[PDB]
Formats: sequence, C-alpha cells, structure tokens
Amino acid sequence: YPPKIQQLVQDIASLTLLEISDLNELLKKTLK
Amino acid sequence: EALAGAPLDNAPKEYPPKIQQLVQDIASLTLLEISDLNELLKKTLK
Amino acid sequence: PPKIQQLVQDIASLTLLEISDLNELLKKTLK
Amino acid sequence: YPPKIQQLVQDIASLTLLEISDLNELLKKTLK
Amino acid sequence: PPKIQQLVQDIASLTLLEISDLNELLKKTLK
Amino acid sequence: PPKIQQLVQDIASLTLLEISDLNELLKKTLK
Amino acid sequence: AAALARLGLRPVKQVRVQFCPFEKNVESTRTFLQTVSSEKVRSTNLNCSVIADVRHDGSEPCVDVLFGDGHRLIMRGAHLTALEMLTAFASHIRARDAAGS
Amino acid sequence: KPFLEDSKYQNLLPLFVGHNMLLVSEEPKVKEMVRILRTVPFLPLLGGCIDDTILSRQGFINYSKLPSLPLVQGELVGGLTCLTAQTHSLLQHQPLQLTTLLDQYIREQ
Repeated sequence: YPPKIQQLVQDIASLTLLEISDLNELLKKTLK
Repeated sequence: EALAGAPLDNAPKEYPPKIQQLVQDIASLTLLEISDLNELLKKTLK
Repeated sequence: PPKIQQLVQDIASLTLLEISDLNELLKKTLK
Repeated sequence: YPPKIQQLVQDIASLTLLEISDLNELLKKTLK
Repeated sequence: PPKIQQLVQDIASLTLLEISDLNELLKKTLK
Repeated sequence: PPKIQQLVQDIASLTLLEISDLNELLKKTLK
Repeated sequence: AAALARLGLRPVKQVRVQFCPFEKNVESTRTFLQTVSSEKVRSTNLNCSVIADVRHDGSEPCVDVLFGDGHRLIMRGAHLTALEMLTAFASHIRARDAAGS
Repeated sequence: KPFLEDSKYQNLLPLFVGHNMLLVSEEPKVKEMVRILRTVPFLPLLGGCIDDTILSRQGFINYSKLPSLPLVQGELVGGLTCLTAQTHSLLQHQPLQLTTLLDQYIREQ
C-alpha cells in the first residue's frame, strides 16, 4: 500500500530467472 | 546500450551493481513493512 | 507493539560477523 | 553484546505469564 | 497456573554450572 | 537446587485425573 | 576435407579440440574442427572419436590427437594456420600408420 | 556482423568466425537442446544470449541445471517462514523438553 512498498513489488517480478537467483543467494547470506 | 560479456568460468562469483542497491534497501525496512510487502508479493506472484 | 518493532532494528544494525555470535547463544547456550 | 538486545532479554524475564502469552500470540498469529 | 510461572523464572536465572545438573538428571538419571 | 526438587515432588503427588488438566495447558494453551 | 578423407583416420584413436570461442585467436582451430568434423573424414574410421571442448577460461586453443600406438600429437593453434595444422596432422597419420603395420 | 556491431549484441562478434548456425526458440529450452546436442560429440556449443544476457557454454549448462522459475519464486516465499520459525524455534526447546519428561513418567509407572 505505501508507494515505497509498491515499488519493490514491480522490481522483484520484473527480474529474470537468472537475475532472481543472484538476489536470493545474497539475501540469505546477509541475514545469516 | 551494450550487453556485458560472459564472465569466465574460473572467475569468482560476481554480482551486478544494480542488485547491490536493492539488497541494502531490504535490510533498512522494518519487518512489519516487509511482512505487509510479503503478503502482497505472495498474492501478486499467484 | 513497542517490543517487536525494536527487535527488527537490532538484527539490521548487527554486522554480518556478529550475527553468528547472536545465533550461537540462541542456538547452543539456550539448548 | 550489542546495546539493544540486552534490554530485550531483561524485559522477557520481568514479563508475567499473561503478558508473555500476548507477546507470543503476535509472533505466531499476527506475523503468520 | 502459579506452578508453571515459578519454573520458567528459575530456569532463566540459573547459572551455566547449575543448568548442567538439570541436564544430567534428565539424560542419565531418568534414562 | 531447591527449585528443581520441588517440581519433581508435585508431579508425583498429583492424581491421574488432575494430571490431564496440567498436560492440556502445555499442548493447547501454549500451542 | 577431401585431402584428409583420402588418407583416412585409421591410426587415430581420439581427436580433442579445445578452444575459447570468445577469443580472437581461435579461428584457425575452429577451421580445423570443421575439416575433421566432416562426414567424409569421420566415415573413414568410426572408432575414432572427435571431441570439441568449449571453454571460457581464456586459455590458448589446443588440439590433442591420440593414436592407437599411444603417441600424442599436440598442435597449438594460437599462432598456426588451419592448413599448417592439417598438414602436420596428415603427416603424423602417414607415419603412425606405417609404424603400426 | 554489421547487425551485431550497431546493436546491443556487440560481444557476440568473435562467436561468428567460420560456419555458424542459430538455434532460437520463443522460450528457453536449454535442457532439451543440450541433451540433443550431446548426442553429437563433435558439435560445439559456442554460447549465445538468453534474456538479454550473454552466456558461455557453461552458462547454458548452469541455466539448464537451475530449477524452474515458479519454484524459484516460491523459494523466496518459502524462506519467509524460515525467518519467522527461527525465533520461534529458540523458545521451542522448553515445550519439547517438558513433553518428553511427562511421557517418560507414564512409561516408568
């Protein structure tokens, strides 16, 4: 609902299959 | 306007700088905002 | 709530190396 | 020992059974 | 119930040396 | 420690019918 | 292709072609691969395996030829032409065949 | 070659020396293509470009080994439960310990 939150919705769906895997790997390692 | 070349097989893992900006933004946001974001993402992807 | 919101700020502020130390206490000391 | 988690640890011990149950309810239900 | 409330507070306040006594009884004395 | 010793005595003293009420809180109220 | 088909690949056991297609010094090696991968050349000996290895390590192209006698022929096409490699490859075939028979 | 120089595919120029052919489909079918190409040991896979991303031979191999996109989409959704269950599992030790002790009491009787 917030405009900043809505912006991330478009970015995540727009990324390709190869590009999503790079993002997913980094987020898990950063959290751990 | 020109695509980057294919990285070498023996080269270490490299990530494009565009994704790096997104990673730092996620950590800044609170879980409550992300939880509301997660709810919208799950329905949107379906 | 005035409790859960403050919890989120702690995880984000902690550095990557210090997350392991926090996890170890919550995983090994508390088990 | 960060200067933030120390406060949270002390609060949990001081909480009563009724206040603990409400705190656990938010994590289990509100966030899920 | 008051019985459960007393137990929870005691376990957190126990020192590392005192916790080992509780762990030994459950894993060895009861088995 | 005295705290643990009190817990063991209470469990054995309770009757079988009254045991079910204590076990219900652990499995339902806390879960 | 025609010249190499006449001699045949009887004394050749395995042909390995290694090159990096993104480099600027692999054109000669690729031309050698086209000649060897021809149906006429491969039909001379069905027991000879032709393997094309594609790598992106930046290494210089290399061609490894293994004969039945166990001898190995290695031609590095970084500064060699396709015709020169074919002539060297043909000369070894004409010699390894005589040694075996 | 003149097309590639003026387009975004400027890095594909070295791949087109000698005889070349293009294997193109409307959707990525790398896993189907690779196993068919593996039937010919001497046919090289020089690489290409998938979704405006130039990849080498190993990139196609890695892309084929990568699971499907809908499964990858659910991995992010699946990881959300792990984050929530992480803090919950920290305090889950006590309920598990209490249940085991009660079960052993009946067995000893």
